[PDB]
Amino acid sequence: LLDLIWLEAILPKTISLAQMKASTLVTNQKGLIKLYFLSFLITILISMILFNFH
Amino acid sequence: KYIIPTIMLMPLTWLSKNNMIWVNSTAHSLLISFTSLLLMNQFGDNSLNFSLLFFSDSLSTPLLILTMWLLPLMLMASQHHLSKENLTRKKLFITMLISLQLFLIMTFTAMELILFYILFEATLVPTLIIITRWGNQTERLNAGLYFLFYTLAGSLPLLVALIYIQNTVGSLNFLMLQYWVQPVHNSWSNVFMWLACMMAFMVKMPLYGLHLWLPKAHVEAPIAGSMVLAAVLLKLGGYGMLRITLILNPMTDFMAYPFIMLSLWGMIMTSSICLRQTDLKSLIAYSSVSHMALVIVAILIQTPWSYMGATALMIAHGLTSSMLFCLANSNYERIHSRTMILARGLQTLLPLMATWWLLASLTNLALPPTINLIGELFVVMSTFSWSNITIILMGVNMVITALYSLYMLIMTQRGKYTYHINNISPSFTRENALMSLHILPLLLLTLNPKIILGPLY
Amino acid sequence: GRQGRATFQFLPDEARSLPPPKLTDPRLAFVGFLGYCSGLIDNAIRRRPVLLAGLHRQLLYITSFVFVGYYLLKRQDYMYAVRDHDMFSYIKSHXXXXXXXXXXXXXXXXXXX
Amino acid sequence: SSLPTTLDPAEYDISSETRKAQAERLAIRSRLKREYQLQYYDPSRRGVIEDPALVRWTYARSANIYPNFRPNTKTSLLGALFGIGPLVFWYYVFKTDRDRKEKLIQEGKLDRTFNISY
Amino acid sequence: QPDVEWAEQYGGAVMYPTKETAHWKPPPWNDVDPPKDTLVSNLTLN
Amino acid sequence: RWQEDPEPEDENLYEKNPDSHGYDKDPAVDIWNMRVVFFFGFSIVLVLGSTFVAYLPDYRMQEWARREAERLVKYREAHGLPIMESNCFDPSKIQLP
Amino acid sequence: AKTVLRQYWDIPEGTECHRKTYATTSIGGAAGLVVSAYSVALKTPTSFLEGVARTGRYTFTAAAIGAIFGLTSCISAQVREKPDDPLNYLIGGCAGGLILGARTRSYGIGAAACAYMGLTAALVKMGQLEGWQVFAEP
Amino acid sequence: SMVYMNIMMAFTVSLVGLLMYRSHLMSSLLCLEGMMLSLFVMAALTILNSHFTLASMMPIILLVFAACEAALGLSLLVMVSNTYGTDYVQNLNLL
Amino acid sequence: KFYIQEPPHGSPNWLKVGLTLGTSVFLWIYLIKQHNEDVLEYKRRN
Amino acid sequence: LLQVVRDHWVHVLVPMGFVFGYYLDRKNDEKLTAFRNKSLLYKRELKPNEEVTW
Amino acid sequence: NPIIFIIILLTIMLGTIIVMISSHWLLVWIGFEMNMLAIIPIMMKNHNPRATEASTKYFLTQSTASMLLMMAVIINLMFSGQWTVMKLFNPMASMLMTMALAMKLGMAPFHFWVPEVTQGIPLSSGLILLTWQKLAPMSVLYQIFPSINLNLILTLSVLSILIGGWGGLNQTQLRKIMAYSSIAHMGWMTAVLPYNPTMTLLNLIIYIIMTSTMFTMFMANSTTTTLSLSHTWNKTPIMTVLILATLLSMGGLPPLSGFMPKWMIIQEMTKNNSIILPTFMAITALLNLYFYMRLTYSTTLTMFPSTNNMKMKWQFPLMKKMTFLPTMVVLSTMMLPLTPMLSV
Amino acid sequence: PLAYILGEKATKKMTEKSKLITVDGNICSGKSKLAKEIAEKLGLKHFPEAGIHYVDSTTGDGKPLPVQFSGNCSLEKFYDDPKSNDGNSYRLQAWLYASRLLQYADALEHLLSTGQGVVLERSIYSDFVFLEAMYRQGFIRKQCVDHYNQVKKVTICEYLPPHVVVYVDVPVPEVQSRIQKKGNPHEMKITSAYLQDIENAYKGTFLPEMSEKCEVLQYSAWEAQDAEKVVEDIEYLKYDKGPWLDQNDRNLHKLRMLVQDKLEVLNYTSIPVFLPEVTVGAHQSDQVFQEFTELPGRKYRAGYNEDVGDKWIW
Repeated sequence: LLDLIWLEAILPKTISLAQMKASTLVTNQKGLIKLYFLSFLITILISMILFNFH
Repeated sequence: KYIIPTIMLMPLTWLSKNNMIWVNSTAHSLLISFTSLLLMNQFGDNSLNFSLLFFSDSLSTPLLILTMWLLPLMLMASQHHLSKENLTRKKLFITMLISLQLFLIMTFTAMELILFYILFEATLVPTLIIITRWGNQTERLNAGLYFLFYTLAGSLPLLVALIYIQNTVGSLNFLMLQYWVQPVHNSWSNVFMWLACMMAFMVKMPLYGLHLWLPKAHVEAPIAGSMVLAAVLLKLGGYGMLRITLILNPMTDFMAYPFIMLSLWGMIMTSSICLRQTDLKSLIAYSSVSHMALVIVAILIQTPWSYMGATALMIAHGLTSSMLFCLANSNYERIHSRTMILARGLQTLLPLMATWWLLASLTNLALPPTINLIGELFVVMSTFSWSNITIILMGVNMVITALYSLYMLIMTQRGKYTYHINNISPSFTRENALMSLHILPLLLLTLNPKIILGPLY
Repeated sequence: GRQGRATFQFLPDEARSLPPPKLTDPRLAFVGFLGYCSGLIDNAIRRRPVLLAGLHRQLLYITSFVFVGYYLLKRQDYMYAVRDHDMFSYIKSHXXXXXXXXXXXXXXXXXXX
Repeated sequence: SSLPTTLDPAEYDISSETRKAQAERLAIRSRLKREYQLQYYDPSRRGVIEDPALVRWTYARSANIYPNFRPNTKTSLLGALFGIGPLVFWYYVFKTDRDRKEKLIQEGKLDRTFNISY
Repeated sequence: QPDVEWAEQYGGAVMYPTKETAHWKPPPWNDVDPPKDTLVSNLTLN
Repeated sequence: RWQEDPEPEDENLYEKNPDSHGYDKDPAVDIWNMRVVFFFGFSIVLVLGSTFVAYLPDYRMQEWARREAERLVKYREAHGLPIMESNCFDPSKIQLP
Repeated sequence: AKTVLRQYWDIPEGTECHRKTYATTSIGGAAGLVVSAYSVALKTPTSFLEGVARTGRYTFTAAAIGAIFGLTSCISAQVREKPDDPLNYLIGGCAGGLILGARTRSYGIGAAACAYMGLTAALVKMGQLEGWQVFAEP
Repeated sequence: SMVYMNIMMAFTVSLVGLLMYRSHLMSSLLCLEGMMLSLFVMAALTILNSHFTLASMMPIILLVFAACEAALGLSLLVMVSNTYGTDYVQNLNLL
Repeated sequence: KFYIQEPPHGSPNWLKVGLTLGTSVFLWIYLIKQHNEDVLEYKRRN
Repeated sequence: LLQVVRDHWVHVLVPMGFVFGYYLDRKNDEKLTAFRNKSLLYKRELKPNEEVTW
Repeated sequence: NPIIFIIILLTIMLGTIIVMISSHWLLVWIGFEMNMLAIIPIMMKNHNPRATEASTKYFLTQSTASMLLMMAVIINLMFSGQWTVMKLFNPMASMLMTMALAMKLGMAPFHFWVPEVTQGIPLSSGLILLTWQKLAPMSVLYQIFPSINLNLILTLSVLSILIGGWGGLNQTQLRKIMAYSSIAHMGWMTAVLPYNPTMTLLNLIIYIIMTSTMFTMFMANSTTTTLSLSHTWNKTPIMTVLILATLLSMGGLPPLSGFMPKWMIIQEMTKNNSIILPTFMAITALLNLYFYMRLTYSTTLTMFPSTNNMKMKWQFPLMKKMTFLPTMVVLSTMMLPLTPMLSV
Repeated sequence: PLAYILGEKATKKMTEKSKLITVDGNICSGKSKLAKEIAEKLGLKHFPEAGIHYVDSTTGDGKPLPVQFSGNCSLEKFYDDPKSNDGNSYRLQAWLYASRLLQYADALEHLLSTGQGVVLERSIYSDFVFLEAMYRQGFIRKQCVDHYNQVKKVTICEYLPPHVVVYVDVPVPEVQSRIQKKGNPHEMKITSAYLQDIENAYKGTFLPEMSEKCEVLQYSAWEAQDAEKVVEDIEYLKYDKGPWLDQNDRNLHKLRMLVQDKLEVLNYTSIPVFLPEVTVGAHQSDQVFQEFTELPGRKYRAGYNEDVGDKWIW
């Protein structure tokens, strides 16, 4: 329970989370210059309104 | 005087012919270990200074002598292993052990917090290569990955801590300079300042939590039971705890109170698991958690008695646990599986080794005063001044320390060995030499260990 | 910190060539070891027998790292002096910014155990 | 732990269908024995044999950490109660002893006269 | 000791299996070949 | 099937061929290594080394303070009134308020 | 928005509860729209049919994270004395991080995030002191 | 103030027009011409109103480097129509 | 072996060997003479 | 004389390397010469020999 | 290709010189677009479908990058009207300046082109010309170090190491790992720029040399982890030792001189009362190390990539700076820690 | 090799009365050896057919390496009587393809530098005939052929021009009697159906070889062993509108740079795809590579070695 499963678990949790959040950036947006440029319009809109610098 | 003879040991192995190698690496390291015992043992009223800070001095470090003593002892054990491999890789390997010992000389001598840390992490890379190559067992990569996953995630918080302290108060560099020390006022910003300095040495000094770093490195051994002595040096490599608690934060030790409690169950529950396990190396690996947990209990109390017991225990464990790994090496080189149930029977095949089994197992217990009793007894007497209830928890540990040694003995005293056709030859001349060169320094420290337990003693 | 009364073209200033240069320094010897080390692994990548005993183009490898390293250390001895000089001159000119406090035996709390 | 009398001549079928099953026990036993016997009585062996029963025995304890325990049930939380529980238990033991000691130092002296230690 | 099964698990595709990426085939060893089939290929006059 | 991997090696000599040896390959070098140079480090560093571990390095004023304390006990008892301890480091220093 | 984040450090100074919950949903809802904005660019099948469903699964949940974190902050303010504590808003982060496993039926991902969200949100309330600054000029 | 409210607006409209796609890769390069055209007018008004005289050569140089990109990038577009049948954003191979 | 089937390198270059051994000495003289000049410059300035 | 140089080419380097370390660390004493005769702890006016402490 | 390949290569060298030695705003504008015309022919080279796709994806992202940069130049005429590269003098133009330079570099939001451009490059000679190209936008950022807002630089530096640290975990392509270490290192670049503009130039020196040592050792043709696997036994075993010195140095390890940037970037930041950001830097840097952790196992282990075909003839590549530079890349932390002053 | 801007250039004092003439398609018996030896009047250099010992013969030093060190359990005698269960079959063919790629790279380098008529005995474009005939009967697994095609698609496309003149020899089905007449105990007792399938597959392989704008010429057994008839046909027939005719500045130099080093051309030959027949084991290959280092051939460098030459250390 403790020395092998539970006391380990804390950082294997962060390993499993890092490997799961890896797919949301690597496997996401399969090709297409359309999909990459569409996200660039949003980043300008965030910088103008949300993360406001005049 | 300890700079550029170990660096001069580097071209020795490359230049020497294929017939020699092992004869040169051992003989030109034993005379180097003689000079460490010759010069470093001298002390004045307080801490000296050998040179300007590239490598500084000794304050409470006879632990440097132990590394110089293991400088040829690792080469003794890896003789049957790496005998069938390439001659160029033999020259490559000995230099990697030398490089480990090179940075280990540096870390103990240098009285810095900045130069110490980067060479404390410079011992991590050679061990990584030593573990992940020549590993006899499968999934040795998990022993390599978690070696740098647990340590570096705890130690990189030192960069944000140590540089922060020197930006506020003078400079950490010279340490004897660092007596500009202001008492920590116990603020919420100072909470993580204390934690980041400790968590780096909560990994190499194994607690109950974050302790899985150790047994995986021992079960998936670097080399059989030969390069495990370097991992014993990494256990005592967390001696920065002696310096951080004393200098950087003496006032605020309210946060030390939960960490003693966490290591208090890192005494009983770490010894309970070390009773049923099948691997003979793991029965040393989990016992090494408990004996090094004694120091973590001691240091955080910060009483003068605990420092006397701790510094003794750092030297005590460095020669007793490493000796037990040499016994595990002698069993693994014959059977080629570290199963305790399978390898059963001494005296019928190994008569002389059985006496060396006793002088190594019983040292886990408090024998007639070697260094282990002197190490333990001062810590137990220090915990009573902290709190009266401690000996009830500490007394259970004293029972299971007998369940360490005798259980290792009984499972080897049972005379059978029916399935075993091997282990026909008793022992080599170098095999019994490992048993002597580990135990006889412990036997010589029975007489006067004044130059062992010495933080102002 | 940043450059103020200094200009580019020719790396040392020549106008501030007063400080003595590094003569047979341990810093020069370590780069000399790296110059030798670069003359060891060149026989390892390009397959040549014996790193210690091989072809003698290593003399170029030793000299180049020493030559570049000498002027690099000359830049180090210059820039550290100027950074210190501008620091000392700032205290001497303003005086009000850097305050001095002397002679104190102030009471502090004593810790138990 | 055994509850009634020591089980050896108690509770058994009187030579029914179990006799065919008991004969099957010796068939598998001798099958593993004969391959052991062939790899034992030769002088040209020299070396400890594998025996897969003990190899899988070590693998059952050392490995099977994350292939197992993938359904983290309420029983694992009950095991966690024995995990974190005792660590928080001593927090109300050591602190109560310390606040008893520290108050005795300041008001109504309880310190020893011949205490040169620590 | 590492074997052929360990190399297949760390095979050149996507490192770890994913539900989104499965049709993503591994590239050729050296210099990719274009789809040369179906082109203009010499226009005719009448 | 691997067609290249199946080639196991199992050769533990120890006694068969060299008769008396600590390690394999070259018996003449083995006697000079396993029995000579290992034992010179076993003799010099452990026996002649033991005359440096605890035997006369003076060592942080352990025996020096005995001659220092004995002359100070007789001095402050015959001439002085307090018995060697009363106030530490500060005789009438600057007060807190 | 920077104007909404500056309002977040003025309402807990008093004892206003009904406007504090709306201030947290305006941050969480907008931050929910930011995360969902990238998800539109990940090839949405059938435009303005499942793309609206992809916004509806993220923006509603993230605002509900802010809603519970907003509500539990007010419950912890009324019950027990001493308003400024890191432990006081640690339970608020735990309850706010509890419904991460409410998006999908698993009860394990949300339970693992309960300790992580509870500690990280407590650090924000720890960051009211001078010793914690994310961005600096000199 | 008055004119700059339209020519800056025309730049932002073309900025959307570049990054928005309907599979045609020719239209993106056509908008790159418009982007340089909008930059040409915005630079012209700043130099002509505030009589610089020296800076008048700068949009002429800008006009040269406008056509430098809008030809060498256009030549790569032809290479897509050599390897593949017709130019499309959807027609890709890279991962 | 005797370097059979046309050896690519036997190393009797003397063109590259003469320059590598040459310019290194030219670097040695250039560094010491400027160091001797700087030693005179350090004494003259201060 | 002729056989010793070929057989023991590396055997001399390590003890000679110790001598190099014995000499280099000794030469660091001249760098630390501040308050050698000064500072009241072991200070005494030496007459037969110049600079007692090294 | 004869002299014309060298002339094209020399105009990239000359192109960055116009960026370096400059005072005029349209002069650096030319310097960026001098590179745009000159990288593309080396991007093509071997007449590939991948090369055509990479160059078009490279151009359409970086042509828009320059035109966004020219907008910042024109707003510098709308307000103030001074054409000297020192300050933007605007809270609006500074936004369109930093984000345009982020497009040319491997910074967080405009990173999507970087891995797919690196895959389409035919040879190792062309792979250098992206790591060396990043000197040009960095040189401008050093010139305009004030008047640029923290809220839209430091957010782009923090996110880039986050997406860089997770962007190479699900990748086996050797080009793709180097492309995401590029995104990872750019976060360490721009984080220094407000907290003293110095050390950003030294961070380039460490990065450019350490990346050039990789591809010159990748002259023995390898595109995947499994293709670089057959190198331990079929090819030379000493080559695996020297790549080990470059793999481990790219991650944060103190015995190697790749820790020398991570030395001063944390040190300079901690001086200015910021501790919560350098903590986030070092922890995410372990994810960058983690790529090389699994990539060291291709060289340290056997891994069984034997292959029946064995090479008898010795390998003869270019190896121009493959010997001098890895010696400096492995050890310089003990050699020159005072080089901070010499560089900047 | 790198600086060709001076006197040394491609197609300079070359590519006139000098062409690659491949003599291939000998069915099973060594019939191509007689035709290549006879064609020595017009052609300057005639290379022998690649076998098991060719890889050590070229680039090494005269004498071939032993069977254990050169090709891991690879022998021509094993393929003479091919059998199932962990045999050679495919791994000898992969070694045979690597040797034939090596000899073609040397021949093309010999053609570009100093223009000479090169005669080759069975080239790369005849190798798939030798493989597919073995596949028709139960010898090679299906997955191994697809592994070969992956090497085929990469290695060939590096070379822009295939051949100038390709010689086709179609003998009678009674060629097994001619193989029995020849003094070879190993070559004898081979399958008659295998040799018949080799001639059948070659007929469908000669058609794309002729359509690839290379001058293909067919010869009979009666037309064979003629020094006058074969040489006159080679001089009269001129190569027109072929892939061999290319630009000397761009196409020829890139071909010469790729063929200059043997390791660069064979870099694509080593495939990362794991195959059980293509030798995957590293434990025995470690000692085999160590035995090659122990061997007094090369071991130390590309050219100079200890106890072999070395006039000077520098």
